[PDB]
Amino acid sequence: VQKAHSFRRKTRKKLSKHPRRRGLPPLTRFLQEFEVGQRVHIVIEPSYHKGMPDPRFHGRTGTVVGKRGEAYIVEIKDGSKVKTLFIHPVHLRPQK
Amino acid sequence: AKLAVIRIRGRVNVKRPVRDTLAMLRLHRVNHCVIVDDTPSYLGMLQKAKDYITWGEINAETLAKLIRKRGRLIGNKPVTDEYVKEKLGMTIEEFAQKVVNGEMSLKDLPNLKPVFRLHPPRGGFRGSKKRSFKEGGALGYRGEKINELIERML
RNA sequence: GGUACGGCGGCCAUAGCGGGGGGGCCACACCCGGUCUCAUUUCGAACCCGGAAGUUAAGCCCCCCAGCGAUCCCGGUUGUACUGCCCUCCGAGAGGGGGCGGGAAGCCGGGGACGCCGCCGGCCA
RNA sequence: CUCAGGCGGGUCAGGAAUCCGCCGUAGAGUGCAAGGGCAAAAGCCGGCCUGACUGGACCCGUAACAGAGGCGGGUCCAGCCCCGAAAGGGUGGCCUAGCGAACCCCUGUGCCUCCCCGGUGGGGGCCAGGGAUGACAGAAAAGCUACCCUGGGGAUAACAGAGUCGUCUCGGGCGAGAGCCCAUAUCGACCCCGAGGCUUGCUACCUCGCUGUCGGCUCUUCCCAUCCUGGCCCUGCAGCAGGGGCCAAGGGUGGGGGUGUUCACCCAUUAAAGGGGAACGUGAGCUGGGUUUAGACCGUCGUGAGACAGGUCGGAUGCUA
RNA sequence: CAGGAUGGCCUCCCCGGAGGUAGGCGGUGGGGUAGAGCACUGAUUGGAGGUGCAGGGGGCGAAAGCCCCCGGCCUCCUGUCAAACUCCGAACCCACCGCCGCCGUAGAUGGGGGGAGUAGGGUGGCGGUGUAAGCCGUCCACCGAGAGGGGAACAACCCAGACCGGGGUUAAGGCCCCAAAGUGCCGGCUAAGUGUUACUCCAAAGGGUGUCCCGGGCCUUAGACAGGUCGAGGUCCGGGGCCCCGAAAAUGGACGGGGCUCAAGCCGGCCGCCGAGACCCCGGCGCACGGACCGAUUGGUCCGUGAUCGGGUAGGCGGGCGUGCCGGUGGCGUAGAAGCCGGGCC
RNA sequence: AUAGGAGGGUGCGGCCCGAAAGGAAUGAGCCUCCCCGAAGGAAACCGCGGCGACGCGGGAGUACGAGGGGAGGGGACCGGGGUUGCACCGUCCGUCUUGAAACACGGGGCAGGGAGUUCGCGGCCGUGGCGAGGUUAAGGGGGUUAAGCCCCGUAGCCGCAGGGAAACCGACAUGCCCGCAGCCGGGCUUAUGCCCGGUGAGGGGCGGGGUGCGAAAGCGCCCGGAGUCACGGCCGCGAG
Repeated sequence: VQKAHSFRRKTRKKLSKHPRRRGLPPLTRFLQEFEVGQRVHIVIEPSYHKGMPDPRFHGRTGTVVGKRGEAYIVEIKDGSKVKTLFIHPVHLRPQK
Repeated sequence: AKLAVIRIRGRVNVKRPVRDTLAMLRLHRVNHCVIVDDTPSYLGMLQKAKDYITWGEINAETLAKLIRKRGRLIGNKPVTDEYVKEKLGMTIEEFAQKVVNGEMSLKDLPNLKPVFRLHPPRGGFRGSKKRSFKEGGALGYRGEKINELIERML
């Protein structure tokens, strides 16, 4: 039986959280900032349901191309085409 | 050091990754030899393509003989003593010795192509082309024994 | 610059839980009383207001431990289980094996671990 | 403010009513499936309110890569507002389901417009909400054909072949148990390992511009897992006989009753009256009793046409090698 | 649902100018499969200890109640599990960076335009299902659309990817004859024609003082076993190689065949030779790209580079051959046109 | 008339034909001699290693080697063709199909005939004319044996201004930044060539403007001049 893709389709372990990590995260990730042209990983935080990108892109590295409101604009390369995402910084991580 | 790499297996039943690795190594056909460096990148390429090639360390004398016999210029012209002396001021033996010791690279002979198209070995390979040289075949790392194969293939 | 002083924080258990000893310059507490501010779906129990008669018993602060929990290193099991590539290598079969490249989990033994950092003030100087 | 569950105490009060302490990482709840997330909360109790709003921009998913009407979601600007001391939050439910084109019609609201011009009744147009297509990217929709016809298909069933052997026939391993004692004279529970392709089944590989069905008659040939005939071994083999096994395929394996029957049943003989393969051997050899067209009767089912792996009567067999 | 449309995959032309990434090394991040384990959820054999807990059997009752088996719940010990479990967890894969390597100014990556064909796939490994065959996906390796050399023939297996004429050496594999090359060499095993099978395309459980070996325990060279007398190794156990039994089919017949026994079989190795269109060399043709010359329209000559050009189905593009008629140009023919049979040359 | 394969392929040998158009007495098959020689490549003989098959060093990169040249002798065939012999290889042709020699379909032989044509509309390209303009249709005049040839014919069509359902309104003849080719200056460089700096048509990014929706912000479309006509070709839709 074919099943169409939904937001939380086959994310039982991907969006799960460690038992010792329960609760809200530390505020550093919430309050972090990035600059245009920076490269950032996408690590979704399950406990924060706003500004969440599609779990399809969880674990990918993108480029910051601006910031509207509180969310950052991340440009990513899916296959060969370009996709723009709006992600809250809590879901993002700097690339060292 | 400098490593000599010879392609053993043919162009059929080879998957795209290994095919591209060999193409970038410039081993497009069988019985073709190249000389490369001993850097980790090249070692990784050899590890990736280890099932269709053999390789080892090449002596200065064997390198000189290989250059003199199978070395070809642009246009498939022979490498002559006059040309080598004119463009470097040294004999082929000294050129090979310096190349092996690392003073300079083969690329410093103008209009020299990187591929040597060797001849099939005299008496053939002493092992099947389906097993590694360690087991008794003809593939994989060969060590300093690749000089004997180079001599049997000129 | 000293201080068994506090406030705001970072990593968020190698920091926790549970035990033993010690202290009150200042400071933090317990503690005393509910006119006013504030509140009990009753209760000054909590929250709020007004203070210092008393106490270091508790919180708090300093030192110690390996009982539970967590987690770091070393040795054994062990290059074991598993696995990427090639194979005219062995098997009736299931499945194994050679070469090159990676490599656990748990358990046993010995150490570690009763937190480490940032900013600014109080008291003394 | 902190839950479920538990321990100890307390008048009625008991396992369970309401209460007082201790433990308690969530073992509770969060409207509903499951997963994920939630502890000074997203849970329980209260105060105020209606951001479940208006005008718009961009982006992701359905539909990766890689095209999309419709739809869902995310990030924001402005307007008017709600809570709060403030920060901050609010474009429904903590996230993922609960729904739908064209044409036409109804409602709201301000505008444009109707053939030379102007007023009136009415109509047409733009924007927003609504009425549905579950076959859910959206026809308005019941059957028989055995009187059937056409174009195709071995892309696809029935007979036959091929693969497989669940099933079927046959064989083996251990030996509980039965055999007066004695597992193995004979039987061999439970369990386990195999052969054949002689029953049935499964697959859909060849054959639908045709490879003519079952049974019977005629005729030829082959296998042994041997029914009789030849030769032997063990015995719970006194003889006459029986039970089990081995070697052996030269020869034999017949005649009749009902039924189309293969088969099975029965009769009188017999040394015995064995089982099977050959396109389930053999229709350019035969017969045509059954199956399987077109006619007709009965039972049952259907409103009806009509149907029945339900019965019954009749129903064609081409040939110059 | 034997059919279409939008995409993916092929081909031809153009613009636009300086980068791109199939492979590798290191780094920054993501993951929960294999394996493993019981810390959550749910299972699972027995033993010990503690609990009236609204079990149930009984003894034990005017009622209040206790005395034991048994059921449940908790802790520990013991023996086992999970596709819809996880306190842990690889190989490996993915995104991004820096570098090596390769491609690109003879113009890549990328963008616009014209034309398609393709909507039945198969074999091979992996995953779910099924007794199996098979069905359905996944991997892109081979056939489809692929020559040549082999496995006896074979779609898929091995070598190998192919313009033409020559010379040589190797590949798969092979060397007793068919059949090119050894009745080749060293140590050992099999007595069954077992075998003479890389795979397509090869029967097991159980058993064997049949043989060749390797370990371990008891005795242990006039002292052991068979029959207190002999008088040298005996008696057991677990293993390894080959072979044997278990082993029955239908036209006469299959190691491809003959046949082969210190093999012409098998185990561990070695030494020569034979063998492709593959690889090397010589001469020739075409194609792609760049360059120089001449011809009054698409054309011609020559030079340079090619290990990184030369198979091909659907399909795309370029050039050329041939036929009837027309406008021009230059001609042939009764001293023999067209047509027809045989032959020479390009 | 003792021999097996889809009737053929490669190589040559018998028998036969060979005037012309192919070579050739200005000399064929053939015989003899000399030189160079790619990839490749021996052996005799001698010394040594291995139990052995055998191998190593000298001989030697020698003899030989595809092919490339020269000289002498002889004097008429070589190339080509018909049939057949031998060695090895080879299971016909078209077709659907995953798979054809197929026990899948179409295939006795020969000769002639036989299947992407025409119009209308739209999208592209190859070339040519004119160019902010392009082009004529119906038709008219001249000339002519004639329907050819010459001239006129502005109706119409498309382009020049876009936005909006409509009413209706109504824009850059360049204000900046990068920058390929090209040009200019300099350096390296025998020359082509390479690097740097400036300017840079075309191309790209901003800024500004018109209109629709909007309270506005802000968005969609459009704006700094290239179109039109013709011949040929590919495809799309409708006609058989």
